[PDB]
Amino acid sequence: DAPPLTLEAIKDRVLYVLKLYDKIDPEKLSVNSHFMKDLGLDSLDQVEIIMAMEDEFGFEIPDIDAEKLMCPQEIVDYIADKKDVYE
Amino acid sequence: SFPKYKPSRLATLPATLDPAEYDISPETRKAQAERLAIRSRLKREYLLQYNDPNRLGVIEDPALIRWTYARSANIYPNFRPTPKTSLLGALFGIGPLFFWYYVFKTDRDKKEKLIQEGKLDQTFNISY
Amino acid sequence: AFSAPAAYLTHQQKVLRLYKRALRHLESWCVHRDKYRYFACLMRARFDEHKNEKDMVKATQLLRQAEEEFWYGQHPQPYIFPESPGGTSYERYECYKVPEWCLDDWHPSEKAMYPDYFAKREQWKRLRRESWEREVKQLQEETPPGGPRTEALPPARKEGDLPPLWWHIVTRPRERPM
Amino acid sequence: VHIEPRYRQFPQLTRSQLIQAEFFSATMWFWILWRFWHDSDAVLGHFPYPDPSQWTDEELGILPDDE
Amino acid sequence: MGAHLARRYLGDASKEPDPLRMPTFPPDYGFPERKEREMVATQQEMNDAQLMLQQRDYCAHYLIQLLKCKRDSFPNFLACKHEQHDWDYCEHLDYVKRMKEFERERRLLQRKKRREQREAEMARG
Amino acid sequence: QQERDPWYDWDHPDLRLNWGEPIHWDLDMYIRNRVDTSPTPVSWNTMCKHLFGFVAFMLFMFWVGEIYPSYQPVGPKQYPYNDLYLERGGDPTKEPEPVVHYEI
Amino acid sequence: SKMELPDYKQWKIEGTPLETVQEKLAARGLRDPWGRNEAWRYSGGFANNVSFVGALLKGFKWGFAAFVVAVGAEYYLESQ
Amino acid sequence: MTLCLGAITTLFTALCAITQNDIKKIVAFSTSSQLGLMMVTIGINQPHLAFLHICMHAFFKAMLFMCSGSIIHSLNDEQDIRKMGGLYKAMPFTTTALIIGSLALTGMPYLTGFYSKDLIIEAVNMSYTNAWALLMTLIATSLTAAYSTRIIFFAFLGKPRFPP
Amino acid sequence: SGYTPDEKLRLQQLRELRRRWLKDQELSPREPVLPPRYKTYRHSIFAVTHVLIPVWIIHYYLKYHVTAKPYTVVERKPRIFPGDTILETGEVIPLMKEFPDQH
Amino acid sequence: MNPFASLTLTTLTILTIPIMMSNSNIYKTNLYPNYVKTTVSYAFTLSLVPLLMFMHTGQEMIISNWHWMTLQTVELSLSFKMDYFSVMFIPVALFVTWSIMEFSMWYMHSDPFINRFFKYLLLFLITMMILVTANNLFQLFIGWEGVGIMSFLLIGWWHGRTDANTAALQAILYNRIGDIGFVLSMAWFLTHSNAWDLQQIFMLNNECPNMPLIGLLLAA
Ligand SMILES: CCCCCCCC/C=C/CCCCCCCC(=O)OC[C@H](COP(=O)(O)OCCN)OC(=O)CCCCCCC/C=C/CCCCCCCC
Ligand SMILES: *P(=O)(O)OCC(C)(C)[C@H](O)C(=O)NCCC(=O)NCCSC(=O)CCCCCCCCCCCCC
Repeated sequence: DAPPLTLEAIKDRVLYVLKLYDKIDPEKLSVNSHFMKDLGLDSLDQVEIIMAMEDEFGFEIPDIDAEKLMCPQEIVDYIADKKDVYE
Repeated sequence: SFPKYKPSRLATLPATLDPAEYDISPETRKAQAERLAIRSRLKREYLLQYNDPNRLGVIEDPALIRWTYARSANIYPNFRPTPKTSLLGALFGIGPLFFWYYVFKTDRDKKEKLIQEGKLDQTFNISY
Repeated sequence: AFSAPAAYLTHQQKVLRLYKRALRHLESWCVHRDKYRYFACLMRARFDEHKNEKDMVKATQLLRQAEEEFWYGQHPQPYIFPESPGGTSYERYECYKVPEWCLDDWHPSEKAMYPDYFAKREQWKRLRRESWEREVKQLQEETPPGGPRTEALPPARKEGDLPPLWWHIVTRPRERPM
Repeated sequence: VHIEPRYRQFPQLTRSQLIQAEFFSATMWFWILWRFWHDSDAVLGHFPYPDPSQWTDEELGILPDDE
Repeated sequence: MGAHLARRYLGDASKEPDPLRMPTFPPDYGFPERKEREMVATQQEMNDAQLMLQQRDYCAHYLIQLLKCKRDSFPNFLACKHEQHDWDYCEHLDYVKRMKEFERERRLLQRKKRREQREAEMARG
Repeated sequence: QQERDPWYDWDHPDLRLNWGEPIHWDLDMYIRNRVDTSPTPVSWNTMCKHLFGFVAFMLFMFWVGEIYPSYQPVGPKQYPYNDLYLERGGDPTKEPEPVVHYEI
Repeated sequence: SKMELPDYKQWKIEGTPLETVQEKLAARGLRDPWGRNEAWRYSGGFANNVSFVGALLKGFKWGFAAFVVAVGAEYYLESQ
Repeated sequence: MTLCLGAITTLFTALCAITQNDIKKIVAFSTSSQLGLMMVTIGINQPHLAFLHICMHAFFKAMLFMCSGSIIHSLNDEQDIRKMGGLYKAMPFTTTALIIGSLALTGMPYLTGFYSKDLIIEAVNMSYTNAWALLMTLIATSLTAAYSTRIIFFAFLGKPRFPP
Repeated sequence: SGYTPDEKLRLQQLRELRRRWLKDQELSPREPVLPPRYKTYRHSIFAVTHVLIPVWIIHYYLKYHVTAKPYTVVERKPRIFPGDTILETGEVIPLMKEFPDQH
Repeated sequence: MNPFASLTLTTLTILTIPIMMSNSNIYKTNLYPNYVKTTVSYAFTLSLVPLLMFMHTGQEMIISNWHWMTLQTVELSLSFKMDYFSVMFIPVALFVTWSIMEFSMWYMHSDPFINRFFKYLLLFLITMMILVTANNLFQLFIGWEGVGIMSFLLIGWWHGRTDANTAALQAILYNRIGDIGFVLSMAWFLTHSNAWDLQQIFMLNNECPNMPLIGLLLAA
C-alpha cells in the first residue's frame, strides 16, 4: 500500500527530527553521537526523543527497549529491524 | 486528596497502586532474583528444544500435562465428604430439580383444572 | 520485545515509565499540539522540580503520590497506536504468518515453481545444521553451574560461528507477510 | 494518476476532485433552496392552528350558568 | 405538549377533561337541533378502494379521489397537488372539530363545577 | 492473560504463557477471549452504583410518564358506520348498538 | 520516486500559536524545545482552515446563483 | 414496551456517542440511536414511517461509513479523530460527502433524512405517548446533532495531527 | 541504561543475518515458473447468460409448473375506484355523489 | 403471466448465481470482485423494474413455488411475500451493496482473500433477501440465522485477532438471546393457530396476546 521504507530514509527522518530538537546543536549532530556522553542530555530528554520518534514513524517503542536506544544509529537499526527493512 | 481506587475480584488492584511495590525489603530482591532464575532456566530448556534442528514433533509441556490431569483425573481421589461439599452438592443437584418439578406440576395442574372446567381457549389447537 | 527483562525495575526506570505514561495520557487529554506542548512543558517542569532529591524514602513517596494522581487523572480512553497491543490494528496479520517448516512440506511441483528460492533455502538449512553443535557447546560452556540467571544470550565469540539460538529470530515471519 | 507522497507538506490535489466536490456541494444547496422556494409548507406548516379561547359558547353549545 | 397537561396534572383534574372518557355529556345537551355528520363515501366504495381501516374516516372520498389521481398520472408523480391539498384540508377540518369537542367538554365540566359549588353554597346558607 | 504483560517475549504470544511455568487452575476462563479482571479507571463499586442508579431512575421515570401521559387537546376520532362495525369483523346478523357523531 | 525531505531550516514558530505557547512558557520561566517539529503543521497549505459554519456552506455561493437563475427562468417560462 | 425500549435505547446510545474518540464507534452508536428512533416509531403505531426511515438511514449511514473508511485508509489505518485533522482541505470530496451525510442524518429541512425523521418527531409529539419517551426522543435528536458536529470538528477542521 | 557489549554484538550479528535472510526472500525475474498446461462483448455475454437464462428458466417454471396448482401464486386484487371501467365484464363502477365542496 | 413474480425470483436467483461460480477458474483469478459487483448491479436494475410496477398500481403477491413438507395439518412451503415492504427494500439494499462492493474493491486491494470477502458479502446479501421476502416464520428464521452467522464470519475476518474473535462470539450470544425470543413466538403461533404463515396468523389472531408479541419484541 504505502511505499516501502529504506535505511537511508529512516536515517534522514531521525536526523531531521533530532535537528528540529532545540537542545541538540545541528552542526555537531552525527549518526554516531551519544545522547548523554557527547550530546549532554539526560533521561527525560531521551524519553522525549523516543516519544518524538514514535510520533514520527507511527509506532510505539516498548519502554524495555527504548531505554537502550542511546544513539541515532541505534534508533535507525531498531526501527529498521522492527519494520523489516534490509536495504 | 484524590478519591481512592477500591479493587474488586473482577477489577484487580493495579501494580502502580500496590503498597508492596514501594516497600522493597532486601529479601524481596532475592526472591525476585530467584524467580527470574527459575524463569530463565525454563526458557533456556524450551529454547534449546525449540531450536534443535533434528527435533520433529511437539515439545511436551509437563505443566500443561499436570494441569489437564489435575483438572479431571485427580479430583475424585482428593475428594472427601465434608459438610461443605455435602451441602453444596445436595443444593446444586437436588434443589433445581425439585424447583422445576414444583413449577411444572403447578402449571400443568392449573391447565388441567381449566380444561376440566371447560373455560380454556383451545380453539385452533389442531397440532399437539 | 527484543530485550531480555531484568529482575526488577530501578527507581529511575519506574519514574521514566511514569513520565512517558503521563505524557501520553496528557497528549490524549490535550488534543491540539500547542496545548499539548504547553502542558507537557509544565509536566517536565514538575519532574525537574523534584529531580534533585537525596532522600530515597522521600523520592519513593513522591513517586507513590504521583502514581495515585495519575491513576485518578488518567484518560479513560487513551490514544493507542494501531499496531500497539491495545490498538485497533493489533494482531491483524497473525493469520497470514506461515513458517518455513510449513514451507518445506510443499509438493515437488510447487517447489519446482520456485527453483531459485529453494536453492537458497537449502543453503540456509545447511548453514543451520552445520552450526548447532557449536551453538550448544558455546551455550553450555558459558552457563554457570547453577543455571541461567537471566534470559540474555551470548554473541558469537569466534570468527566462523553464529550467535547461539538464532534460527527462529532470523527466520521469523515478516510483519506484513502476505 | 500517480500522486507522490509529501513530507511535512500539504498533499497534492486534483482539479477533477476539486470541481466534483464543489459541484456536489452546490447541488445540495441548490436543491435545498429550490425545494424551500416551492413547498415551504413542509417546514413552516400549512393550516393555521385555531385558538380555543376564541370559540364562543354559543357555537360550542354551552348554556348560560343560571340556565 | 401543551398547557392543558399542566392544568390537568398541576391543577384541577376534575375541571380538566379526560381524553379516554370524553365525551361524558349528551350530544344534544346545549344544542337544540344538532346535525349528524354526513358521510360521502359508501362502505362498498371504501371496501373496493381498499382504504386502510384508519383511513376510512369521514374524509375518505378525498382520499379515494387522490388515489385515483395518483394512479392515472403515474410517471408524473407531481400532478396531484390539488387532490392532496383537498384531503389535507378535510383532515384539518376534522381535527378542528375534535378540538371543538375537547373545548366544549372542558367548559361544560367547569360550568358543572360552578353549578355544584353554587348549589352547595346555597344549601349551606 | 489480559493483565499479563503484552510486550514480553512469551513462548505462546496469544495465550501469554511460558513453557513450563505452572498454569492457573482457571486458565480455561481467564484467557483473553473470556472473563477479564484487569483494572479499570473507575472503581467497581462506583461503576455498579452508577449503572444501577441510571437503570432504576429510567424505569421509575418511564412508569411516572406512563401514569402522566402526554396528548393533545382533542376528542376521540370519529368513524362513520357505527365506528366501522362491519369493517372490524362485526357480525352482520346481529344489530350493533348505534354510534352517532354530530357536527360542531 | 525518491522523495526529498524539505530543508529543515524553514520551520519556525513565528506567526503560529506555538509562539504564543512559547511566550506563556517564558513568562512562567520555562521553554519547550519541540516548537518547530510541531510547527510544520501550522504553515503551508495547512495555515488557513475554514470554520464550522464555513464548512457547512461549502457550495452556497454557486448554489445560490444557480437557484436565482433557475427561479428567473421558471418565472419567465410561467409568464410566457 | 416497544416505545419505552426505543426511547431509552436512542437516548443512551446517543449519550455514549457524543464523547467517543473512535470514528467507527461514533458511527456505530449513531446507528444504534437511529434504530432506537425506529423502535419509537413502531411503538406509537406508525409502522410505515419506520420503514421509510429504514430506507433513508440505509442511504446516508452507508455513505457516512464509506467516508470514514476512506479517511482511515488514507491515514494508514488510523481510526482516531484525535489524530485526524486538516482533512477539510486535505480531502475535498470525502469532506463534502461527509458534510452532506451529517446534514441528512440530523434532518436538514429538505434532504433524505428530513422526509422520515421530521414526520417521526411530529407523530411522536402529536400522539398519546409516554411523556418520558417523548422527552428522551427529543434529547436524543439534540445529541445526534451534537455527535455529528463532533465528528466534523475533530476530523476536518483545524490543523493536522497525523504523522508528517 | 544501555546495551552491554555482548548485547550490542549479538544484536549486530542477528540483524546482519536477518537482512541476509530477507534479501534471500526476494524473488527472481523468471521465478514463478508456470507449468505448460472488446468490453462490450464481455458485457453482452454476461447479460445474456446471467440475466437472460435465469429469467427464461424462472418464467417457464412459474407459468407452467407453479401456476398449475391452486393458490400457489395469489395476486392481491386490484383497487377499484368510483367512476372506473372494469375490463373483465365491461362494467362501469359509478362516480361518487356530489361533494359538499368548500372554497 | 405477470412479470412481477418472474422478475422478483430472477433477482434473487441471479444474486445466488456467483456463489455457484466459486468453484471455477474465475474464482481462482482476480476478476471475481468485478464479476460479483456487475452481478449486483444487474440485480439492482432488475429489481428496480418491479418497484416501478408496484408504484403504478400497487401490485402485491405471494409465491408458494415449492412445497417442502406437510406435518399432518400444517404445510410448510417455500413461499415469498412480494409486497410493498419487499419491493421497496430490495432495490435499496442492492444499491447500497453495489456501492459497498465498489468501495471494497478499492479498499481491500491488499487483502489476499478479497475473493472470499466478496463471496461472503454476496452470501450475506442472499440471506438478507431471504429474510426480507420470507412469507412464513420458518423461512424468516432461516434468513435470521443466516445473517447472524454471516455477521459472525465477517466480523472475525482477521482470525488472528483475539478482539475480533471476542466480538464475533459476543454478537452470536446476543443474537441467540434474540433467537430464544423468536423460537418462543414461533412455538406459540404454531400451537395456538396451526400456522407458520402470515396470512393465517393474521386471520386467526384478531387480538394477538402478550406472550407471542413479547417473544417477537425480544427477538427484535
Ligand atoms: C435466556 C437465558 C439467558 C439470559 C441471559 C443470561 C446471560 C448468560 C451469560 C453467558 C455466560 C457466559 C459464558 C461464556 C460467554 C462467552 C465468553 C465470554 O465471557 O466473553 C466475554 C465477552 C468479551 O468481553 P468484551 O466486553 O468484548 O471485552 C473484550 C476485551 N478484549 O463479552 C461477552 O460476550 C459477555 C456477554 C454476556 C451477556 C450478559 C448479560 C446479557 C444481558 C441479558 C439481560 C438483558 C435482557 C434484555 C431485555 C430486552 C427487553 C425486551
Ligand atoms: P535522568 O536519568 O536524569 O532521570 C533523573 C531521575 C528522575 C532518574 C532522578 O535521578 C531521580 O530519581 N530523582 C529523584 C526521584 C524523583 O525525582 N522522583 C520524581 C518522580 S514523581 C515526581 O515528583 C513528579 C511527578 C509529578 C507528575 C505526576 C503525574 C500526575 C499527572 C498525570 C496525569 C495524566 C494525564 C494528565
